[PDB]
Amino acid sequence: PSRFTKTRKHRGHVSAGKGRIGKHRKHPGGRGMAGGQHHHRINMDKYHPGYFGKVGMRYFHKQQAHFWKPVLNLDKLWTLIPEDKRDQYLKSASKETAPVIDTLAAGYGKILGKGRIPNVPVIVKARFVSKLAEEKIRAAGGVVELIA
Amino acid sequence: GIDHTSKQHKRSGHRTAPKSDNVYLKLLVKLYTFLARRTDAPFNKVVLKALFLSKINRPPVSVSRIARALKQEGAANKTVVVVGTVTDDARIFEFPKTTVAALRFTAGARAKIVKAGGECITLDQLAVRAPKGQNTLILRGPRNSREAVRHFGMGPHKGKAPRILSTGRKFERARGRRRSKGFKV
Amino acid sequence: SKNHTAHNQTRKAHRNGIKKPKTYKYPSLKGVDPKFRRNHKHALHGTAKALAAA
Amino acid sequence: AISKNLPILKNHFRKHWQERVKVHFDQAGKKVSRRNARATRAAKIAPRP
Amino acid sequence: ATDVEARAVQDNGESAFRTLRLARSEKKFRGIREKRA
Amino acid sequence: QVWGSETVASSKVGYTLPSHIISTSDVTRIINSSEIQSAIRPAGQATQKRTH
Amino acid sequence: SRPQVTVHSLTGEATANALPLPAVFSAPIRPDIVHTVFTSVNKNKRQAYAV
RNA sequence: CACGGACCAAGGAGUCUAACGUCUAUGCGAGUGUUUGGGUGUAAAACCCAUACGCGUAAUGAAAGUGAACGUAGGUUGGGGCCUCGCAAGAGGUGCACAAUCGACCGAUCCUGAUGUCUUCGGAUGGAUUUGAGUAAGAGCAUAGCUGUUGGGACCCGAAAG
Repeated sequence: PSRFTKTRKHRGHVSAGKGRIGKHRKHPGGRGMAGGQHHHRINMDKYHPGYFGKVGMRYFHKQQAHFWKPVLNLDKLWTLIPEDKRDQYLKSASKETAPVIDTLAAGYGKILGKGRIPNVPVIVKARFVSKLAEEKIRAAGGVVELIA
Repeated sequence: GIDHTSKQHKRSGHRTAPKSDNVYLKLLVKLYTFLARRTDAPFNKVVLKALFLSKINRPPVSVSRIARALKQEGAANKTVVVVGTVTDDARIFEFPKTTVAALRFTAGARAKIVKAGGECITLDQLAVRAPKGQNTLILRGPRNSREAVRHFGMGPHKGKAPRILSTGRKFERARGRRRSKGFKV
Repeated sequence: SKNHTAHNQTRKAHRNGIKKPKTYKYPSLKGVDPKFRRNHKHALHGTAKALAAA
Repeated sequence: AISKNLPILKNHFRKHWQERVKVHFDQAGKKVSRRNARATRAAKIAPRP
Repeated sequence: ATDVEARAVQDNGESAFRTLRLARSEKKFRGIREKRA
Repeated sequence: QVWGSETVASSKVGYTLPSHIISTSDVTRIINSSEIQSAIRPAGQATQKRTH
Repeated sequence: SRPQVTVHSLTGEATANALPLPAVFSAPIRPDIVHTVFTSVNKNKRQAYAV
């Protein structure tokens, strides 16, 4: 839709939208992030502070496959059971048959401890575990069994 | 001429009709302009103005925000009214028996309510149940919990986020962010 | 006058008005001395504890 | 010019990028041209998978 | 198949955070035991 | 069996037909009901006379 | 439940067996996205042109 | 008594794209995006779809790493609406969004160092005028539009040069 643009409303008016005193010209101020600490300094000091420097050590040949650990909180833990089965364990709540929840097959590398779970005993298989996320499982009669 | 106190011919900055072209929403405004003009009850002026609200100002009211709102003292038997979307939540486990009135329920939220003994009605079967707004409880969703509100007001010492594309220790941590490199804003 | 006039600056200040700072009840406690501020934390705590059992 | 409260953008269009752009109008034609040369291959090898 | 649906609970006294925390420092002080030996 | 129903689900995976914002489309038939009409103040003067 | 439509012959006379109206015929007839989804699906059979 | 214009016809200048900011519409909704590809076709259309992947659901730290409920997810003060009482004024109850303020919780920083101890590992607990683009009953993803941005010949025409 070029008929909706404001070039169509600007036919007739000399200096089409860009003023008469200071005209529209090709790059006043430089090309790109030019003048980051010379004349556009107080833009970069107000709106993007943290530019213009070097912090931290370096990691030669970083592979993001080592740092794969997608988290899961406890409040989303019963979603890994299918819905037609997850309510059956909520009603029965039997400890001799605690439903096995495998976090790694669902695709998670850590179970974290945000939220409260119901007091139903489950056993949870996970690579990595935080201290609350086992404390809230073992308080529910649950078992954390590490994997891989 | 006159010595103009305040600005002439200024539109009041409120919309009087939705920006949308939804025909099935234009009939809800044809219902609630009748109600709010021919009923002295102030509930109908609230739902009238709330049907004009844009999607940003009309955030989703999750099904735990509802189930919390019936834990108020003496508010179990109210009917909840949401003039946006009502979404599901898999963090709550027991849900009460109430009738919720809403524009759009999702699939997960509509299944959760009718499983728990409740029911889901639209905003036109509410008007035959409450023309004056008997025992309603208008809930609203959180507005400042967007992505775009963490960036409003970004300046020095404000505490807001930067508008940034990619994060990491190389992107916007060095100067002005720690006293080692220059200063700390 | 190519060097620092202040003509028209009072016109421009009074178009959007010169605004008062919106005094709130419960003003902040970021400048008050920390000895009082630490004990005021424990004073409001035991007040709510005593009004819990009431 | 660094202008307003906007993201810092990396746009790598300083080389002669207009000589090397491969627009895929072939996307419809090559699907027919692979569904052809599969059924040509499948009939060439007779029964075999 | 991974571990099958809904087996039984054998809660032992040790915790899984204590194991991951001990196994980490056992990796971290591998060599200083041989310097101490 | 293509677009599904309330009894037959759709042959398109994960699809339910869209649901209504408003249950009916004759808004005047829900205006002219028992509960609305007995809960409104009375009408008057589609165009009102010019005083003064 | 659903209204029963009449099956017609090849010659014109209304054959006795009736069919329930399906569930898609009560879907919301919203002409504001049929307008929007048309004018970006009517563009999907274009050929490029340039100088 | 500044510059352009002798007259007429036709041509003639904010476009397109990559990546984004705000706002709006629509679809779905803690999910979302079919179209690299496979199936199909009345054939560059349409229609159907498995795995992954993108962004989101978790932050923080240079990093090793740890990783979010003392409390009917808290206390106070405002707060639409609803409710109760009264003919009504008004009074009380509950108070979503939001705005102030005081806390709590996670991480870093600084401090305290309990059971046990491989004899120095472990880091419980309790802190602090510190700190974070955080938690505190999710709000996003995708498509479309105006305006704005940056690179691109970039509104069209123009150097002396290299």
